[PDB]
Amino acid sequence: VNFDDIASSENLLHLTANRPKMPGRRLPG
Amino acid sequence: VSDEEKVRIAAKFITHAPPGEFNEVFNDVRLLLNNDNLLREGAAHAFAQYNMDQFTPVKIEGYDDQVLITEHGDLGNGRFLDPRNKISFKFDHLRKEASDPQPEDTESALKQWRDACDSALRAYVKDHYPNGFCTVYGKSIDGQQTIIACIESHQFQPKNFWNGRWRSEWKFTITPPTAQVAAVLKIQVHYYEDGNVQLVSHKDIQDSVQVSSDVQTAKEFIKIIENAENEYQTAISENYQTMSDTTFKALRRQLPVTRTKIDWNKILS
Amino acid sequence: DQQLDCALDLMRRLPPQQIEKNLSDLIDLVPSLCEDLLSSVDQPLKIARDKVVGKDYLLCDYNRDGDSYRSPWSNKYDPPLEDGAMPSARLRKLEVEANNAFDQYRDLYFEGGVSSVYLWDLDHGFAGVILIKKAGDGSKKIKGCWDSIHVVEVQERTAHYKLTSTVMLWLQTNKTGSGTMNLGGSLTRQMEKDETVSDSSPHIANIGRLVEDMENKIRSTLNEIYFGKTKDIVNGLR
Repeated sequence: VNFDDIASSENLLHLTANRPKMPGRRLPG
Repeated sequence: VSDEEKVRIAAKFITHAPPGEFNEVFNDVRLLLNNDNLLREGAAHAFAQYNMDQFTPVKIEGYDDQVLITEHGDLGNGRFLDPRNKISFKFDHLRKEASDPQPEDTESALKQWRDACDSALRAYVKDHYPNGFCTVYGKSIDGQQTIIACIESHQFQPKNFWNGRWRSEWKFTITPPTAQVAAVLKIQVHYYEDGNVQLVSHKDIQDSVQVSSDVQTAKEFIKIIENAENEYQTAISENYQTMSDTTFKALRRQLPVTRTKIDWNKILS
Repeated sequence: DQQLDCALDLMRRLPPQQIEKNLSDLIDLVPSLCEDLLSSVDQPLKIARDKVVGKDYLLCDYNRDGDSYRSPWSNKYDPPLEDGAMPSARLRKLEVEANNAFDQYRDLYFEGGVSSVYLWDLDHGFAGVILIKKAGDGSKKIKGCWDSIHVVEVQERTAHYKLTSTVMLWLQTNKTGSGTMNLGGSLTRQMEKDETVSDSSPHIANIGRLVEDMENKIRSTLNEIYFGKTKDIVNGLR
């Protein structure tokens, strides 16, 4: 079985990807 | 997080793809897992599970109308049963393609009932659904003679960022002079232009019908199915109207009581 | 890669009813994207209580540091923190101003619910999120919830504003109708604009009008999509 066979999510555009980031915060545990 | 837990999550995601978007979801998960061997060995079941869960209709070369991939048709070895055309076929879950149709011995003491129900349901489905397909199985479970009617209908429009699917499964457990009726009706709609909004609904039906002649019972069964499915669709319409006229309105006003947008300098006073 | 792009694409497709579980599953699937996913995957807003001030406030990734969250009212983290990220004095004064203004905005448009505004410094200006959370009163056996997440970037005479707004809308009922019915999810929209900054038109007024215009627009679009478009799709199923 081949996976390159299954096509294909040409991804949607992501509006949340480009919002201002607040860098340098501790992650949750 | 272990590889075993990662692939369990991957399989779960794959099985939760909305209708018409299996390939997109599969590809995302495949790139996230980044381990084709792990995916193959730990999520192999996921492709079959999804298809049977979704009542995927498939076209077989040489036979008009299609057949639903369901658990009830699973013949193992990657083959599925088409009880209407009295055939088995090979089914590739990934490529969603049927192949290698072969005459299959379908004989049974249920044979004539399955056939009467099937012909009646097929007419009901042509009338009630724009793109419907149905498959009716006749088998003995726990010795009980059962007719299992499966209906699928979908509309995929990825270019307009939406897909929708209806599925219904009706089980008639025959015990003269009465048949036991169980059903699950399901709807899912997905809209995703600059968002992700989904309708998810289902309703369980429990009922009983008089059983008589093969032909008359089919009429009875289809009448039950019709009344229930219309009732459900009607209730859904009623929920939409109530959500629109009551709940949505109450969540936020269109404008403040002044009937003008806010004067922000004022607000800052 | 590209893994981030696929992660976001996946959250656009997995049922929003499991939006919270989806995200943590995704984090587990790709541990290395944790920070990126936490900041770009919107989540229903949670209400916490500021015991000091006796006011509710909203939790999201933007007011989080470690496992604690900053109240906009007391400007303190809960659970307390030794060196939690705080806004500068200037920005904190603006943040208090914005919270007061959007509290009135909230009352005017939502007549209830909770609001919170958190600001933070940028290189050439500042950003912030304006959050609004409103629960339905449950009438007619319908449970409803509305989340607003308005994220604004301000590049500072005149300023450039960039606003990315997500509204989440959840509707659910369990009538025998009908059986279980859940209609939910979110829409995102974005606007940009230059505006003058002045005595009569300060930053908070500029952002205010932007958020208002955006939210009024989205409200109308939710109406069209939820009760027009998805219903039309159902009717054609049929």
